[PDB]
Amino acid sequence: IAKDKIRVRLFSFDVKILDQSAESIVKAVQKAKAQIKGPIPLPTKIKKYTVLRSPHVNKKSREQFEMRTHKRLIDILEPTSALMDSLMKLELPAGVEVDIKQ
Amino acid sequence: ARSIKKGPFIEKSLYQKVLSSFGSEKRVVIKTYSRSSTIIPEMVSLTISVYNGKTFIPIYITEDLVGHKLGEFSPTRIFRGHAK
Amino acid sequence: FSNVNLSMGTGRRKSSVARVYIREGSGNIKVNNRDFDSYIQLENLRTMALSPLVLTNTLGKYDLYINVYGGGISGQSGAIRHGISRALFKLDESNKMILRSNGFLTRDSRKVERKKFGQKKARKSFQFSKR
Amino acid sequence: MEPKIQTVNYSLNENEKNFILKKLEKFDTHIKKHIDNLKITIKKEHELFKLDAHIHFNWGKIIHIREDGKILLNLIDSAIARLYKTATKEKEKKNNK
Amino acid sequence: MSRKNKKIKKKVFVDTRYNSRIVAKFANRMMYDGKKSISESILYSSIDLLADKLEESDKMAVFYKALDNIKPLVEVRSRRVGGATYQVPVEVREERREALAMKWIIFAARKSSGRSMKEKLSNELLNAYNSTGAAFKKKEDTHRMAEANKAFTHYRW
Amino acid sequence: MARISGIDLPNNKQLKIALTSIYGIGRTRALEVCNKSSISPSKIAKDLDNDEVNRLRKVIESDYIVEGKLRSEVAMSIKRLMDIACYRGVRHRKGLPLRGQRTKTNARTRKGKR
Amino acid sequence: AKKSMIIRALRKPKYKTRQNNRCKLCGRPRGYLRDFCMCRICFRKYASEGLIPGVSKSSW
RNA sequence: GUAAUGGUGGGGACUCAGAUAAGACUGCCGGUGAUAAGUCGGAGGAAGGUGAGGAUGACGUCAAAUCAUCAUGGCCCUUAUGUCCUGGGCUACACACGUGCUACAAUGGCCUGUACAAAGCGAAGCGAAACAGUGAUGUGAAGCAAAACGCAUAAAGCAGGUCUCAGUCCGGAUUGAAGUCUGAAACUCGACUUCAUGAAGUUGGAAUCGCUAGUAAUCGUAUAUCAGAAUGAUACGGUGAA
Ligand SMILES: [Zn+2]
Repeated sequence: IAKDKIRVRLFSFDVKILDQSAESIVKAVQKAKAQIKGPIPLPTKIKKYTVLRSPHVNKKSREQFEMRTHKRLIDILEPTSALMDSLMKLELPAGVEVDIKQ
Repeated sequence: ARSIKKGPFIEKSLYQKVLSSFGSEKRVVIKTYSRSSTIIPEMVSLTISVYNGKTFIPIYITEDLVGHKLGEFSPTRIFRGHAK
Repeated sequence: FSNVNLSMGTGRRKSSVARVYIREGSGNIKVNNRDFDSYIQLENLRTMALSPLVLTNTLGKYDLYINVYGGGISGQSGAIRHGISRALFKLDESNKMILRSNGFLTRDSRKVERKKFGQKKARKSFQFSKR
Repeated sequence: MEPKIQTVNYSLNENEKNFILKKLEKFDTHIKKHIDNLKITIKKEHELFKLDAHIHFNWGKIIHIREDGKILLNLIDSAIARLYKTATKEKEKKNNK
Repeated sequence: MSRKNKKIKKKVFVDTRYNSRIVAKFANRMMYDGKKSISESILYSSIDLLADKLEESDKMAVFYKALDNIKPLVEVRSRRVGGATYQVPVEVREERREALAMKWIIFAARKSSGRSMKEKLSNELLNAYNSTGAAFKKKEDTHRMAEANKAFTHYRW
Repeated sequence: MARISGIDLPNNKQLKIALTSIYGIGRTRALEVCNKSSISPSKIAKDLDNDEVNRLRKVIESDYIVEGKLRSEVAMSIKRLMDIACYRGVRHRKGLPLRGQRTKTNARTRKGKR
Repeated sequence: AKKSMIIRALRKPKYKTRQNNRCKLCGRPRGYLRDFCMCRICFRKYASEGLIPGVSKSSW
């Protein structure tokens, strides 16, 4: 299969900056000249909350909200120490977060 | 209906009060709050006044009271047998 | 990678999805690695499923394989019906008019509603009892 | 059916309770055989009384009456009289043939 | 008020035993609880039992005729003019004919006394075939009740 | 037309169900009685001979407590709680629910008819 | 809410069965939400204003 | 790989997941309509006349609800109406009304074998394989911050045996005995299991409620609050009409 892979999961609330960080990372690694497996989209996680509207009796009337989490995945072939160091060194706009496994 | 592996429940303060009464020949009344304490067979033949939230209701404990709880014999709300 | 399956299609229903594979043969049907008759136990639903073939007078000369999941028994029957229709279309343009005449190309976008707050169900409401 | 007298933030003198009953026997000669329920809610909210009478008819009609007053006896007199008159009006609605 | 309802489904002409819509409609009227398979099995077994109680090969024929022996012609619909309610006769439509028939057989069979499922319904079906029983009684009752009140037939609006 | 423990069973009834007519016997323990005296539960309570029913009565008053004694110490248990003046005892005394049910709207299967 | 009740909820009980969660913004003892640690009314107000990231209106 | 598992090596074909786009706008055709606006059918098309559902609720009304979520004018208490704890109580009854669940039974009850889902949840939390146990559950720890594993072999259904219109193998309330789990504690005042106990109830008067299609109807599943405890509430799918 492969000697080892770097599994990096991108978590965000916002699709735009999540995507932006995704191409930022893919460009950053192709600069380092490594073969890459495609940014693969994981299912979005939706948590729906239903709350009352009035601060008192009125029960038939309510309101619904979501929290939406968007997830992407990157796989890195043939891990390199310099490649991992650069990945950890990369700075990142707020709202998109990274999880790394060797 | 506790598990067997837990054994009966008796509060510790009530339990060493029971031991002190057991080592005393005087059969003094014990006033208590822990209605949830099980009647352990050792403490048969005592007199305990349990608090039902208003007053201390007394009981003489016989052998057959064993296995119950203290609150079982101190009524907490009174009905006058008529709803008027 | 023989690609013996000459054509392939997909079909959907309430919440079920089926993948259909046309092969050369005597018309045998294989569903989820099980016999078609043993899988779809209701002969009604089996006739339901085989209706596109009887209409396109092609049963008995093409073998079928089906990989179907989701939905209930009726949903899966409808899904495989739709898959057969789409596979026949992918095979031949000649069957297009008759299949569309029977409505086998337009699939039942009809799906279950969602429950709404203040309602016991999608449309049922709580009892009023005004008196 | 027999009438349901409810009260909020107030205490029923037996005088006023049987006053209400004495005003309500007007129904059980003419109207009782035509109604499902007759509720009378008394409230005492702004140093005044608020009365809500309510009647349901056997043919799907619903009568409601809301009033305010200062003295319970006077308020009950006016409200019950209005209720009885509106009930008579609806009965005649239907029986006009 | 906004009439001309959307076109009915009508696509269920049961492709299981007879390619006939009327059997499908009868099974649908039979349904309790949302159990189409149970209804289909009961109806198939019961009509088979009827066809061998009368010993004919063609079951469609006997089933259809036992229906048509109950399908009514003129029914009573109530209107009211000038504070006077009149039970005017009016000619039913064909769809309502099958509906009233099937409803009457189903009600009589369900409320009858019997041992079992297809037992009750086959028994009622042959009673209808022979033009006797609760269903036929109800049909003729509606017929000649409408006929006993034919004076108001000029109120067909 | 066998009689066990004073109760003679309806001959028309499937015997695994017929024994349930004996107080202290329910469906499950009727099943143990059948498979423990080695009589097919499907055999009717009419075609039963005498030696095997002697076997059943052996089983019954060997392993189980039946209407007489069962009534005896259920009444004994009730009176034991009732004379000792416990909550449950005085509850039995009054005629009100024991396990802590509502006693304002839905307690008249014990309270009786309204 | 009652500030003393807020502080007692914050403090350590004799055991966890003695302590109940409260909206520590307003101290409402109930209507609580664990994901946000605050009551339904505080949640509605602040999510409506957009002060709770990630929480928007739900069309179903 | 003998299993059970795409399980293993493999493979982008498909489903699928999620980003970016196309697509349905009376666009086109016929009839009618004041040359109109509109309107009834037809073609194409997954979708046709707002496709279906949700979100979105004008000026104002009812001195409508909330000082008890918060904020707040005035008034009021200041070893008190404040505050720490123990226990009781919010679970009290001759009664009346409203909301639901389970039934009254044959489109069914019970026994055995077998088949098909979706949406969700897991960090003091999920907790598997197995074994003990009729059972509630117990010992154990694999795997997992999880479209990776676990909750979780969904139930109606189907294939057989049995019941025979019987207050019944229908109904499971009520009580007795012995257990399970939670936590320091569950007697008043928890849930669940095993065994017995087997009541009312024969489709319910006047009157009244919900619903136009995946809708009623019914069958299960999941979540929120939560140490523990839902027939309520929120959400999901199965069968599926008139
Ligand atoms: Zn708050």
